[PDB]
Amino acid sequence: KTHVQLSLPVLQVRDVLVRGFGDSVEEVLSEARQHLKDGTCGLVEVEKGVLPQLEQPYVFIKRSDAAPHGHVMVELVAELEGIQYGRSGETLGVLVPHVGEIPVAYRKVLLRK
Repeated sequence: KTHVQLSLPVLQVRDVLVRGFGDSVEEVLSEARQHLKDGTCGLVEVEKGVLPQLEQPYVFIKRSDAAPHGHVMVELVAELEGIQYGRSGETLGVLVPHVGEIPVAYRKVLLRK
């Protein structure tokens, strides 16, 4: 399927144990996609002071369209030293590995895979 319905656990930035997916744009996009498939991916909502507490390169989920079955259609865009790899809509949050942190909420997304 070109799209997959996922429910992403929303984590508080201070709870996150593994603060990124790796060391290159290509690795973080690769790892983010694997974790999204394996149900081991969390979402951090971006506000003032969040991104400096996480590790670059960043992986964002961004709105790709204006929402089947409650699921917002999203795609992945990476960022490293202020350059983004991908073009998409508004940021829903930054992806991180999920290793058992308790979420505050769930974000229903339809991921372009």
